[PDB]
Amino acid sequence: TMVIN
Amino acid sequence: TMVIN
Amino acid sequence: PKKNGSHQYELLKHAEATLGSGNLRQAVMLPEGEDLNEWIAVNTVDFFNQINMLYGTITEFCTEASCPVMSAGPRYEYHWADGTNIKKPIKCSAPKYIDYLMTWVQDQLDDETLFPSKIGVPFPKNFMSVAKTILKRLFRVYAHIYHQHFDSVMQLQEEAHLNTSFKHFIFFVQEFNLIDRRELAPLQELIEKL
Amino acid sequence: PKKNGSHQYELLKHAEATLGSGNLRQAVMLPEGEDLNEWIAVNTVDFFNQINMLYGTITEFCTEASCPVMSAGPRYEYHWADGTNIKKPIKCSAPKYIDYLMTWVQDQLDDETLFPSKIGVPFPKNFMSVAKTILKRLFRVYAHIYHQHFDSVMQLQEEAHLNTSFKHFIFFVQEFNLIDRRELAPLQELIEKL
Ligand SMILES: [Zn+2]
Ligand SMILES: [Zn+2]
Repeated sequence: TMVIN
Repeated sequence: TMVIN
Repeated sequence: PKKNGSHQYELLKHAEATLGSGNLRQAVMLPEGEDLNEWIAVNTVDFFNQINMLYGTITEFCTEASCPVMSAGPRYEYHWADGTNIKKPIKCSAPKYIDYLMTWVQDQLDDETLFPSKIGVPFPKNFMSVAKTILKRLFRVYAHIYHQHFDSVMQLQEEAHLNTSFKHFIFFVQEFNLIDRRELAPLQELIEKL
Repeated sequence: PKKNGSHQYELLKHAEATLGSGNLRQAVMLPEGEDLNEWIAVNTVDFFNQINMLYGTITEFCTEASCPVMSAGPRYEYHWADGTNIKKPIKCSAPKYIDYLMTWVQDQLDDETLFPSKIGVPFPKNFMSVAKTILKRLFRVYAHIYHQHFDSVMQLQEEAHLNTSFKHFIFFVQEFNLIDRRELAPLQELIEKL
């Protein structure tokens, strides 16, 4: 649900 | 409507 | 328990949110490019709701017994008259007077020639007069609660609720010239400290 | 255009008025003797309404074109999943995601086993979990507006509206421990200044 680079 | 003493 | 509204609903939420800065003289001012009548109408409704709930908290302490008259202090006494149903002011109890008063404000709020719900319909040319009469009469509900019932207001903890809503009320009517000094005389001492 | 309500309606007006002191860490605290679930439920609804209207002001600038993803900054990207209809998170546009998100929050608000309208019915034992999920997901709408659309927020003058509502939002979730630091990371710089 929450993706980070 | 508005009375004062 | 209520939820999604436009366009005067954003205005209401706009005004409610912007108070959170604590500077009420700025958040009370007309937003750029907003209709003056609609900005006063939106806040007049919210004031009516607020003072309706504030008086509702102390409603068990305000009776035909302890309040045979409408009073802000011993110096000021209010007798009820509106347009037609009651022309000559009539002496009644503070609970009954506020019932006359709040039922009357509701009637204007539900009049679409006065407060039109369609977003494109102009407020009437006399709207400013009608709104001044509403707010000057709702102020008296603050005045009666402060003078008579403030001890009940502190038994419940509503005192912050009432003072913040009253501070917002005074700064709003002052900004837009909505009430005469002669009407605010009962709370004038408190008004000068705010 | 709305008017008289009880008892969670006084609570909502209570919270809205008490912000006018400008000290939001005090007005956010649970009033003495008030149900914790009801105080969070009342503010969660108001937050939903506020952010619904804030996003509604900029809704013409947030499109499938300029926002092919849900983004708070380039570092953070949100893919939508709830319980069942969507289990595995799905990549979609920021307008479509917020539509999924706000329609989902509404569904919980309209669930009386979650947010009961009868004043005597206890909130469910898991209510705290359900409310944390709502607020953590509504925060992301602040985050997307701040990172992407803040220029539109200042073309309209909503910036005070949004910052006051966001300050109230952060101080509320912080008081009651409603959101993890890992979720507030996108606005962490702004959060530290508030
Ligand atoms: Zn009384
Ligand atoms: Zn966008």
